[PDB]
Amino acid sequence: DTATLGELAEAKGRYFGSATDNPELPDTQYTQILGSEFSQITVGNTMKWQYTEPSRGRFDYTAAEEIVDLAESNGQSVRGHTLVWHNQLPSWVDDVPAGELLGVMRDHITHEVDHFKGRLIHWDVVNEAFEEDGSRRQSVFQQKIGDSYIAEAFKAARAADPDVKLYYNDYNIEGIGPKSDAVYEMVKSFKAQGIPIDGVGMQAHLIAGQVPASLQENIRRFADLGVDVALTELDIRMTLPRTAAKDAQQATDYGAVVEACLVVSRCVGITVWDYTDKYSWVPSVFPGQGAALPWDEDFAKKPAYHAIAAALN
Ligand SMILES: [Zn+2]
Ligand SMILES: [Zn+2]
Ligand SMILES: [Zn+2]
Ligand SMILES: [Zn+2]
Ligand SMILES: [Zn+2]
Repeated sequence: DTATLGELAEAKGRYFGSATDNPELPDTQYTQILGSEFSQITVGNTMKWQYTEPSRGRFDYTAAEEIVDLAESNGQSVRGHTLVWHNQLPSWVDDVPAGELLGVMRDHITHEVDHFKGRLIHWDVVNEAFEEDGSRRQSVFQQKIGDSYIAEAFKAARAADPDVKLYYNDYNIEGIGPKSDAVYEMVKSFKAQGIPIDGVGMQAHLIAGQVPASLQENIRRFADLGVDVALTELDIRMTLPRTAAKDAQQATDYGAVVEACLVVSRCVGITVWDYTDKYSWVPSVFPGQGAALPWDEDFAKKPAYHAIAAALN
């Protein structure tokens, strides 16, 4: 047993984990690595609204529970994902009269947070609330509740579970720019108004060869605001097919990302959006792209894995 990524990360006060999904659990080879290589697990889909509250007022934590129990059995911490999001939302939510949505969102949050109280280290309370230019995404929540929905979601979560870290999660906020500035301002605003928020999750869905050079400065400025930071859905996709040069560039990128987190004391950990290309969500969403993870489809460790372990030391 050589030091696993999880072990290397823990030695430096951080976690290194992977997201997973119920359909993958039957794959014995996949689960054996998932349970021994990582120190943290993120529930990839079954904690989302379409699954936990398929019909109004009727909750279902069955699927999510399976993954949480599995993580506990391996002594792995767990991150909840995600409470409020414009995607993967059951159809009844749109039919809720505008004036009732705030109460519905608060209730959804209260039941889910309460059910898992004491079992999760973090909760991605609100996910992808901003557009690339920094303006608010015009989701059903933004449109019918207004700008305060985000703050209300965090207050509802904190009221249901006092100890769990509350995170705001979004993509394309790794580098300093319009989007991250908007998140930065919101966080600063929350701190001043006493709105509860403990961290910022940078999804980090990156492109090989295009890692934001201002990544670490960006992580640092958030840490200086008084919040923790985590890379929550890390993957670095490339245009297929793979080549030694592309794999090498990807390795360099993974190393740079890991190093960046290690230099900022409040960067608590890294989670890859699953760990093997075999189950990566990338191909299905980004036509012609893939090979974004440290393990390939046959579970062989890529140069990326070597770079990650070296960075973790
Ligand atoms: Zn069910
Ligand atoms: Zn259980
Ligand atoms: Zn209720
Ligand atoms: Zn700026
Ligand atoms: Zn291979």
